[PDB]
Amino acid sequence: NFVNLDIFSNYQKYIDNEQEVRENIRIVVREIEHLSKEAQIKLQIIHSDLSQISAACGLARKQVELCAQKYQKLAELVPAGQYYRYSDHWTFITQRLIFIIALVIYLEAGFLVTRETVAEMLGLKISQSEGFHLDVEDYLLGILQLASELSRFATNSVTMGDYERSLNISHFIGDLNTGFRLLNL
Amino acid sequence: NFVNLDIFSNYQKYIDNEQEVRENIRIVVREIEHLSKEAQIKLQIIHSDLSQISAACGLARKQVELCAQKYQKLAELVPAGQYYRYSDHWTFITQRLIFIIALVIYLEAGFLVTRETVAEMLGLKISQSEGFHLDVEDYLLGILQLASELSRFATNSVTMGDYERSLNISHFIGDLNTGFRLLNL
Amino acid sequence: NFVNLDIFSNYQKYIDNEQEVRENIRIVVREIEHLSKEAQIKLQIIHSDLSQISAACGLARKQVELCAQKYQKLAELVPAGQYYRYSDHWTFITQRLIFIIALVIYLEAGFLVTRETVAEMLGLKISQSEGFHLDVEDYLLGILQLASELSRFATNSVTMGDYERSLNISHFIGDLNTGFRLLNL
Amino acid sequence: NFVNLDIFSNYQKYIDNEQEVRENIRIVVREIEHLSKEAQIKLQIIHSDLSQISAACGLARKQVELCAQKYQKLAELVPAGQYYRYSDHWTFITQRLIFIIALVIYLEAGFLVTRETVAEMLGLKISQSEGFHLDVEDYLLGILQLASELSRFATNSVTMGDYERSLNISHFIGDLNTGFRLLNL
Repeated sequence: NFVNLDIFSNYQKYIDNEQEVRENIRIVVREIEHLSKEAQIKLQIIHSDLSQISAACGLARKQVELCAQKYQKLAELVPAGQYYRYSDHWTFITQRLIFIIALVIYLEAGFLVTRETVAEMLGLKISQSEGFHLDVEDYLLGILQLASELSRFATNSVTMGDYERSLNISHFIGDLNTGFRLLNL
Repeated sequence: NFVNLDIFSNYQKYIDNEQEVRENIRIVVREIEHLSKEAQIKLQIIHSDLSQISAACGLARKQVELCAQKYQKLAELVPAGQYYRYSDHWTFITQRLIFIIALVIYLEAGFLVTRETVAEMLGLKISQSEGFHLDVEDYLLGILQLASELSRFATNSVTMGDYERSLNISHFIGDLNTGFRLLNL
Repeated sequence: NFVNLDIFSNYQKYIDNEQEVRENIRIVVREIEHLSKEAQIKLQIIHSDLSQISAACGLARKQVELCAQKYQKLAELVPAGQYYRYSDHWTFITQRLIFIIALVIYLEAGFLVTRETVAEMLGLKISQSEGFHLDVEDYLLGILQLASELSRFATNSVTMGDYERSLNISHFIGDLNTGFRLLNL
Repeated sequence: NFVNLDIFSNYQKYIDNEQEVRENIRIVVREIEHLSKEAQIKLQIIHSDLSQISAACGLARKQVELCAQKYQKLAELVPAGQYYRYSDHWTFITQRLIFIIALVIYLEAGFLVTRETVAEMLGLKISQSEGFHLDVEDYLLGILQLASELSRFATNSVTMGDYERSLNISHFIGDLNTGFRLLNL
């Protein structure tokens, strides 16, 4: 009737290390939260004060690459082919970034970003294989945010009386809406 | 060292009955789902085909009172002062109804309903005390839906080219948005 | 196309007050957590040190009535017939108390408590109607805890070598197990 | 103001395929549920009828390898180094199997299995790298189940009066309990 307390002790070695791996991830992603959060807090203004767009974009765009670096400590910190093991840690972060970027470009140049750009722009691989990549589901979900965010924008747009800009946003949203209908539930 | 299996058997009497009380609720609310669900499915059309509004409203408005009746079996089915004990069963239902009604009136007459109306309209008490009532949080949440639904409408509105109706919805949403800012997170 | 911002302002009056009602509940229940938590932390000892039972029971039993008082500020703080509206706040608390009490008595006198006792013991009404009551589902769930806790106890019992006490706990658990089989899933 | 509906159409190609990959997994794991579920349903008997253990073990042990095969369609069905991408599908299944196996051996030979065995026994790699592996967290969690299941067994044991077997289970549980204390919260 025996339990061998080596099977257990020998797992406290693995766990000890896993706690730590999972810790340095938690730590880097902690800054990337922090940075991104402030680009996001700034891009806030477009709802109350149209003039300010330009600068808010400028700032966002600064952060965005101030933290394409962080995605690089993080990058080397993830072992082997084990992205998906941890990917839970940088998914909400990576989504908010896609979203942010996507918003910027739309404000800036009035059209939808490509994954391949957001990729370059964060300094991330376009696919699985060549290294630490940007996951397609994330992209798609960042874009989802965008659409929701623009709806809020079109409505604020009207209350500040930029009636026609509102109408543009709405052409555009309805465009995503059909791009999305082209997919699923 | 004794457990008295009467304390237990005597609770199988209460449980037996509670299962049943909770069952006849579940059953009525099952239809009210069913009915409401179809008003909701019909009012769907306003996004693809503006002409149809009028009829969709007519139908909704039929259902709405086809099931102000159901809220009456349900009404007498709930004992004592125990609304809140079960209220979990008719909360998502009651919310969708507020929402529906609210949408109708806005389409119909272009303004925000009063709780006191939705109340009369479902045949429900305006407050706690005079009997089976319409809960304020529910109302507020039905209205929340509305706002979200109208945003979708303003955007579809533009793709069908009713540019100015779109702009109206947006004045209105922004109106709720300030009514809501007047409250909390 | 009008929203009347009185319908809204007039609800900030109700909400203001509800926040507050819900706040003084949150506050009392905050102590009852605190107290109970310490009886619970003490009754911990029975797993490592059998001698200590007696004192741990003594202490628990002190707390228990040090906070049959709190259930009395709380008591008068809840309006009308609106127990169930808030009952979500004191359910995990009230469960841990039933559990605690139940454990005490079993340790003390080796048998299962009656709801009617836990009731008197916390100074709570035996039913719905005569006032602030002890809810049957809670009781039953406190007892559930008990059974789970005793299983842990029987196993610790054996490692400290009180072989026969272990066997008693097991007669008793198996007794609840049939009391419970007498009910449902 | 343009959305390019190729970026979208080109993703309906990837999604189409992902739905399908994720589908053939869902399908195999559907049987492994089915099989395992029945070994589990049989090993049930040890609580009511001690004689039967031997046969229940025999049966379990049959299933176990009737579905070390399934873990082989599944095996080749998972691409590249993407275990963790899908691993969500076979985690509750793989846990119940570890648990089952672990129970069998304990019943059979009265001691705790090694991961390396459960591995061989399901025909799974001992680590990450040499191929489709058995994840350490899963193992540990299957064992957790075991302990919980044995507690139930020790208590049933006593009601059928095998007093001393009960005491053995309890030495053993308390053994795991210290193996586990040797780890974390």
